[PDB]
Amino acid sequence: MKDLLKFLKAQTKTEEFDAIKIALASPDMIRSWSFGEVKKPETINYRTFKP
Amino acid sequence: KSDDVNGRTKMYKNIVDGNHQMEPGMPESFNVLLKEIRSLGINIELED
Amino acid sequence: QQAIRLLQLSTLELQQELQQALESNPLLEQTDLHDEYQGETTQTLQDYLMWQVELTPFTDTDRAIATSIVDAVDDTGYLTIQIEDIVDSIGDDEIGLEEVEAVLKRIQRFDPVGVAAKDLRDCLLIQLSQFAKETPWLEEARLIISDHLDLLANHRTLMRVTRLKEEVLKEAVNLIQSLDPRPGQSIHTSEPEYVIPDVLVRKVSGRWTVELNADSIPRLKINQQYAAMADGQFIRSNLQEARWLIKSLESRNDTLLRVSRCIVEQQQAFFEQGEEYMKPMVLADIAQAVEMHESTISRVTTQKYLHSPRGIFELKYFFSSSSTAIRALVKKLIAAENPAKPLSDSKLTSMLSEQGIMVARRTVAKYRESLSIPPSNQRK
Repeated sequence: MKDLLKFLKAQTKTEEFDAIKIALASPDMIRSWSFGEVKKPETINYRTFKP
Repeated sequence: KSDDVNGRTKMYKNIVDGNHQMEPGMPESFNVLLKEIRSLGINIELED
Repeated sequence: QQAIRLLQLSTLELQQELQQALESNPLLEQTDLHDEYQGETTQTLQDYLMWQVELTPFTDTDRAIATSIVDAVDDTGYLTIQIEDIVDSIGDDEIGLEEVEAVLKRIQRFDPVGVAAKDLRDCLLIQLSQFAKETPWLEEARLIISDHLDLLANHRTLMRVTRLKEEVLKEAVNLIQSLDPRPGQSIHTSEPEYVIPDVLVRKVSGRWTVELNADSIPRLKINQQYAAMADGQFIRSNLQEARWLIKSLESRNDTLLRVSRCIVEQQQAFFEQGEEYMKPMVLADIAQAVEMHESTISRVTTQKYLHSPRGIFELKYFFSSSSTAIRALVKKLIAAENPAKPLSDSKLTSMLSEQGIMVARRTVAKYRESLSIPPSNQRK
């Protein structure tokens, strides 16, 4: 379990590939890689240094 | 020697053991170039 | 009520509110736009401890147990989890609670020695195990911390309990004081957090300039390529609102500058020498000095911080809700300097009036008498 996570991340880093693809990005795809929308130009808070 | 993130450590645990070999993997800065191209309106994947 | 909310927000909070407001109406700050590479490096903290587990054989199954320990290691170097709590994390029935002690000790023994040890006596005891080196005084020493006799050193009460010989035991306790209690936490390059100054204060030669302000103050320009003058009246109504905005903003900086001048003048005695011993100025007292309403001065006093030569302060702390301190000042002053010419009583009262502390020529005398020092008898 915890060994299965700990090493699963390690041994699946051996996942391999071939044939680099290239294409154009769609709005739905570009939103696919998005984990969130960056609304605010601020960098860090400066009262606390948590971003 | 340099680029790979995991290969350097997994190699270091070898050199001291006395088994001279490598588990190369992929250079990390190529994985960076993928994201830098992916920041444009371009998509770049890894097939097969 | 737009101006009152404008003044007393944090300087960081204000500019954040205006930035939203700046998007809504066409006004523009100074953009520093003139129209015509590495900030990074690696560091190792617990990553150093992980260098251990890769090279040192735990096989596979125990290495995951050791990796589960390094996460629990605090910056101080001690485990947050209970030894049975990491047992919960692995979620295995083959740990036995004995095997976790087997690996936990082995990672303790890699430098920093003593690291990752519960209860700090482990750290001291497991410091000693490797530290033993066969010698010299540790045999008696290992007894004190291990027996629970670690009530000491709270204070010879040990002698009754320990029975070792008296003064020679200090040659153990002295050897106990040479152990690092909690390796290895070390300084990163964090500045660390620096509080951006609101206002500023310092003294140019023989004067005090409270002029302030740091670059916190936003510089807003209301002029753009939209100077053209339902549609048109909207831009006139917004331009009207934006021309009031810069005025209200400029007044905030004008008030901060003024309030700062009067709060430093009233309190200078604290400012000039040391800290505390501040004459308790009241909001009304400063409110009497200048026309500002007490509600407005309380608000501006709230979150706008102040830089001082000694420390940084909220400006709310300046407010609040005697003989001994002046005596130490007298002693410090007269004991200081006086290489040839002694400092006369008249000179002390002059010096203290100059700095803002109010003392009579006669009270300085009685303070110096209570100090037991005769005036001016001492000379070259």
